[PDB]
Amino acid sequence: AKVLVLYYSMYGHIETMARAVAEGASKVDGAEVVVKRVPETMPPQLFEKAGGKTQTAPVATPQELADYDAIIFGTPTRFGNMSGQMRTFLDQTGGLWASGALYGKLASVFSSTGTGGGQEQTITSTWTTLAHHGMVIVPIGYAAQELFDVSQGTPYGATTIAGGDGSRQPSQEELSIARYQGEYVAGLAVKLNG
Amino acid sequence: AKVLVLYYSMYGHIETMARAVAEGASKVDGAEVVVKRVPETMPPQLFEKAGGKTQTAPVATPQELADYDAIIFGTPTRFGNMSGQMRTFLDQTGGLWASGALYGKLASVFSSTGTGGGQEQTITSTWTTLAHHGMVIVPIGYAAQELFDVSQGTPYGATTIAGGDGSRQPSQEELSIARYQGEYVAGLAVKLNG
Amino acid sequence: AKVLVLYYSMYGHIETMARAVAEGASKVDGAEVVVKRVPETMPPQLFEKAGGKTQTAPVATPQELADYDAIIFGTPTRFGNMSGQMRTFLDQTGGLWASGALYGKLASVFSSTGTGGGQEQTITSTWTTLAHHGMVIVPIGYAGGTPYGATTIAGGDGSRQPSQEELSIARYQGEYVAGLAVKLNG
Amino acid sequence: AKVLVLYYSMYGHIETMARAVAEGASKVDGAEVVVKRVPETMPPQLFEKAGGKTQTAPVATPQELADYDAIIFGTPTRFGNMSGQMRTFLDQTGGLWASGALYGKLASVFSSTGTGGGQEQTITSTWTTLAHHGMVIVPIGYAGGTPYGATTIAGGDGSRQPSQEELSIARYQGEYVAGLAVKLNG
Ligand SMILES: Cc1cc2nc3c(=O)[nH]c(=O)nc-3n(C[C@H](O)[C@H](O)[C@H](O)COP(=O)(O)O)c2cc1C
Ligand SMILES: Cc1cc2nc3c(=O)[nH]c(=O)nc-3n(C[C@H](O)[C@H](O)[C@H](O)COP(=O)(O)O)c2cc1C
Ligand SMILES: Cc1cc2nc3c(=O)[nH]c(=O)nc-3n(C[C@H](O)[C@H](O)[C@H](O)COP(=O)(O)O)c2cc1C
Ligand SMILES: Cc1cc2nc3c(=O)[nH]c(=O)nc-3n(C[C@H](O)[C@H](O)[C@H](O)COP(=O)(O)O)c2cc1C
Ligand SMILES: O=C1C=CC(=O)C=C1
Ligand SMILES: O=C1C=CC(=O)C=C1
Ligand SMILES: O=C1C=CC(=O)C=C1
Ligand SMILES: O=C1C=CC(=O)C=C1
Repeated sequence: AKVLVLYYSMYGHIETMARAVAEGASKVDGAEVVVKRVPETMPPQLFEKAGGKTQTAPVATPQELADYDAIIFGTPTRFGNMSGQMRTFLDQTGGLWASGALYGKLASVFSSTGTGGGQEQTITSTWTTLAHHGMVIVPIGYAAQELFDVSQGTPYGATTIAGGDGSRQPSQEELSIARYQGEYVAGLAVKLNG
Repeated sequence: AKVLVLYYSMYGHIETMARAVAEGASKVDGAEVVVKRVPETMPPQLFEKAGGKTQTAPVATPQELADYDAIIFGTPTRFGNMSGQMRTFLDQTGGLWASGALYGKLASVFSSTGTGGGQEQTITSTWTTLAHHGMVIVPIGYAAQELFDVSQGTPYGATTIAGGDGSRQPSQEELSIARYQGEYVAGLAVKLNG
Repeated sequence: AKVLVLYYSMYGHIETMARAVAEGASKVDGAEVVVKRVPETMPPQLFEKAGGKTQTAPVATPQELADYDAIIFGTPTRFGNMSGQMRTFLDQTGGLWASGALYGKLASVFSSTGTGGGQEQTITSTWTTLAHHGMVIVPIGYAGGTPYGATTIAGGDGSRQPSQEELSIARYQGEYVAGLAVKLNG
Repeated sequence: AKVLVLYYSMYGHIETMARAVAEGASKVDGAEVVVKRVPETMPPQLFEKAGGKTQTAPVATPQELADYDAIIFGTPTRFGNMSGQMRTFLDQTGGLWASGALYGKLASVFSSTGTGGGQEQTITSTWTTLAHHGMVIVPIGYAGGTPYGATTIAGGDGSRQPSQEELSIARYQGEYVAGLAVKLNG
């Protein structure tokens, strides 16, 4: 089964989370995992002025989403919605919609916030779009503690706190939940698709 | 795989929908389908005064939800939320929550409204609760037309219009979508659980 | 202007928050504030088995909601929705709905939760209902903190009591809503 | 009171609705109404390839939103969210957010959709953002019809134009919001 971790990050928090999701997914024998980012929509001059972080991941096209059995979407919280960059990218999936290209495929979502507020709304409003595509939506609930690789309130998807100033980095507790999410979704993908 | 169609109905619209969901689910070889209702919370005197409809389905207990591989929830729209009866029943699932009893099981939702407004919100706010339980959420999207048994804008779950006066009954077009939802969810249940 | 603080509480957390909301609203000249609860739907036997804290505020009827200029609704988070008790109560407001009785009145929401998340969804899914009644919805913005409404964290075991800061935010919500009610209604 | 009707439209449906909203708002004595659009983010080449209807209303800056007493936001339904263009625009209001510039101002939302559903989710997920800014949210209630805000059905092929009834509801939304803006701000 093929698993895509598709993300947008301005300052690297979601990028670090994406790498954790991919790490967990890679634990599943038979899962082929790929990490890509959506295009930055800001001119590079403005992105650099704003202290945006450069990233090694390849840029996804909308059309290539059709190639995967599961897609795990990562976005920062922007006033309780997904980012404009992710929204703009998803608005380019009308062709896939019309052909049924994503119907029945697995989808799951992770996020990041400065100070917590809005994270739930970001995830559930992303689910809405995934449902228009007919995707099967995978929340994380509160999984059995022994399934997390770090011993230790986010049932919709993994999250991390960036701090009011953006300077906080994901903790190992937060990354462990992201790794669980990837492993769990990839396992489902293999169970459904081989 | 065992599939529960669990519903609340005051005037029979959701009951008719539930029967359609169950009919579709029953098409799947290997799916064992059962239909139950949540308890009425109104005293019978008031229910009868209000013109409520008597129903043959057995009354579910909260604990028995643990016995199923998939649960398809039906509720009328009450100001854009599930009914009080369904909410009250789900509030009795704390024990299941604590034990992980519903984690990873399939869930899907159908509804009914008088005049359309609120149906989307009813379904997505029901999804929230299912996600706290760790259930895998199955929207219906816009499925391939040849999969509906009646040739013919509801991607979250099947719906029906009861009319402002409650006198409209589900059309065959609406029931066909409910039947598709049951068949689709039961197929997934068998693919995951045998 | 008349302000109703209308709440459901099983273990007392929302009850404590409701008192704070009312205190804040009472700081506003011209605001007449009343605190009521929705009925418990559980038989007392089952409420007591569950370790409930018996509520003694006056019980509101669904119909009296029409008498207020602003209503501030309190509910615990129950798997990211309002409680069944609050939902059952609101399901009895169909008569008001039909008559337009709450149309244009102010509404605002506060909640309580354990440490599991869901509070944001509880508040926003409560807003949906208020909108069907045509109520004007008042979030708190950036005045487990959300801009949607005041919250308190009760702890996984329910033993935490609202913090000083959480009660201050609840007081602010009452004061702010009551002020808007007076600006609109005198 | 100053009322901004701020919209995004690709094929003209929200543009037509915005004109109606503005007409309604303009019926209110003391309301000063302005209609602006958010920038198109697509290069014109791609907008034209997609059959877009070139928009000519003045383009709003994110910062000028602070100048209004009420803002009525229009966006097409894009898989149950606002459009990427409206989202990109709102993502540029962080400077206002930090300064509290929109706090307490009135907000209301209208939308357009094909026949697929999602309009309710578009409106309510737009409300979330408005709440982060501390805006007071105005649904229309029972004054593809929703109590959340005016809508129009564009058809599966986009060829339907707003109906007379849909434009009447849009006018009502503008009139109602503008009236509340004048009651609050003169
Ligand atoms: C326009 C804008 C809106 C924001 N809205 C929120 C918010 O609603 N809640 C929050 O806690 N943080 C908010 N933030 C902080 C971002 O979520 C934070 O920068 C992001 O999670 C960092 O992830 P990244 O490094 O992957 O870009 C916002 C930031 C911006 C620029
Ligand atoms: C308290 C209450 C609230 C309602 N809210 C809505 C609503 O938000 N939207 C709507 O279109 N119909 C609404 N209705 C109509 C119900 O959805 C309708 O009675 C129901 O779908 C019938 O299903 P049933 O026969 O299975 O009970 C409401 C009815 C009641 C009693
Ligand atoms: C049925 C049920 C569901 C609950 N769901 C959640 C939840 O989704 N998230 C959460 O953090 N706490 C949850 N809780 C814990 C309650 O929110 C907490 O006990 C409640 O806020 C107490 O408020 P009260 O003392 O006013 O009743 C739940 C509790 C019950 C009984
Ligand atoms: C990316 C995209 C997603 C869409 N999603 C939906 C949808 O979820 N439901 C719907 O009924 N129509 C949907 N539509 C159709 C639009 O809502 C319709 O073309 C739009 O309302 C037109 O408004 P405008 O003319 O102002 O651009 C979508 C269109 C596009 C381009
Ligand atoms: O979903 C939840 C249920 C109960 C609780 O305490 C926390 C979260
Ligand atoms: O919001 C609504 C309430 C009741 C009804 O019948 C239709 C809509
Ligand atoms: O989800 C949808 C996408 C496009 C459209 O036209 C209708 C619905
Ligand atoms: O709503 C919010 C916006 C920005 C931020 O940094 C934190 C919260």
